[PDB]
Amino acid sequence: MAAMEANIFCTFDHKLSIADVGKLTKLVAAVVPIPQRLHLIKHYQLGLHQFVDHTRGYVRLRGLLRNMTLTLMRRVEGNQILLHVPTHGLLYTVLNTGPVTWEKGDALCVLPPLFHGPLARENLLTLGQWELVLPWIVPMPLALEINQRLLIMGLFSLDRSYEEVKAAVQQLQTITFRDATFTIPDPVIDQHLLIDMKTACLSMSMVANLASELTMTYVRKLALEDSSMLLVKCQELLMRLRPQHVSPDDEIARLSALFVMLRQLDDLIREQVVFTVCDVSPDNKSATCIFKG
Amino acid sequence: GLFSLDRSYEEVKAAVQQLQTITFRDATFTIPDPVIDQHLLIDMKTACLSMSMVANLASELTMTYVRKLALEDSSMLLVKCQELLMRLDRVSPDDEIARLSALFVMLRQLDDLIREQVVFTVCDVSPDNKSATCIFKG
Amino acid sequence: SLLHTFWRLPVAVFFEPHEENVLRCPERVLRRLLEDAAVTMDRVRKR
Repeated sequence: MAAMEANIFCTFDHKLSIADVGKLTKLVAAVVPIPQRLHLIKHYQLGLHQFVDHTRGYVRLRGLLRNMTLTLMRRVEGNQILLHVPTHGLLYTVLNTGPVTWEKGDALCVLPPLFHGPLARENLLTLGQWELVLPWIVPMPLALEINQRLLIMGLFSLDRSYEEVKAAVQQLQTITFRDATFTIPDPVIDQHLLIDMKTACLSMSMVANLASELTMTYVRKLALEDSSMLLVKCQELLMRLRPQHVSPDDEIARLSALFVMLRQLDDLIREQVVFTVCDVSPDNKSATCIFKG
Repeated sequence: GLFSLDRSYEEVKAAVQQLQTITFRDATFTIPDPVIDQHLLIDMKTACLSMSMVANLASELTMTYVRKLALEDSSMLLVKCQELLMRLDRVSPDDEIARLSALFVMLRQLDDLIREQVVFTVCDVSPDNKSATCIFKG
Repeated sequence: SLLHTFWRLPVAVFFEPHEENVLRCPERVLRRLLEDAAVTMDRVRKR
């Protein structure tokens, strides 16, 4: 076969209005997921509308979105969409669609959308029981917070009631990243979340074992001499209540395995950097970006 | 940085003397000390406090969570894990939420040390060893 | 007459019998084995 072509022409097989093309020409330099990578694809595979199951599992959609292809949109003309495929490390701009504010120097990540409802009023291409839903591009703090909160909800839902987990759902879903509110659309317990919980608990036991003497009792030693606001904020999250032996040639291998285990833990929530904006626009709608895909 | 508080003893000065130098090919090189005047900088204090916090929470909550998971244990792996934790070891749920969020925020305050992205890989060095040719990598 | 296992916690099984041998039998079949095993088993030369 031919290789990965630079151009994917998306053709709308339906008839179109004028106002829908008016919305379509506003969405140039945006991101789309593509699963096929042909030359003359239809519009069915374009977007995430092929993935809305009757559960809408957010960890399932989150696992499925990284498997697709991020692609940029260009040349919005009559029933032609020139999809520019990405390449490693070039520089071309983007255009966000979610109401997530951006700054400079930070990274970006692809994510399924948030607070999914018509109160947000997504004007996203209603035709033929098919709405082109776009993946959100969010910076790294918001993505890390939503992944760690979803893992906290997954790990917390073990051996507990059907009212205290609802009390944790109504408390945890609010996010206030950069003076804006985002809720978590329909988080469900899932087998993908279950196996990620399994790997997380195994890694937690491995750091529980591989920690040495001083590597655990350092905070207990520091609580006797120094006193700060951080130590009183964290020491009342720990429990309440002259090294005997020390061998640095053992601790070097201890921390050598310990960094491997902490990498194995933290790789489950810090997914993949997919965009690193150099500079933005002041109206915070577009941004010049590095490393497409 | 982890030998900062117990610096007063006479063996650990020789231990940090041993730890102070590294060895590469013909590079018997040594580093400066992170602790200045017997008290740690707030940078390395945070760096060591994150490690001590993640260890002290892993040695506390993982037992409860693995015994919660052990009824849905569908592999031959988690049971050896909880047996290992049991062999080592010889409240309101908002505290659990706060403890898990504290665990993940002390993990998030640590990723500057857990890895390093490869930037350059050499291809051929100059003779007399003053420059090289490197393909840049992200 | 219980044995002394080295491993403290019991391990789950999903192996098909080709892979491994198991002792899954209850007490009643072993009572049947005891019933079938207990019952299943000179001077005249000098005279």
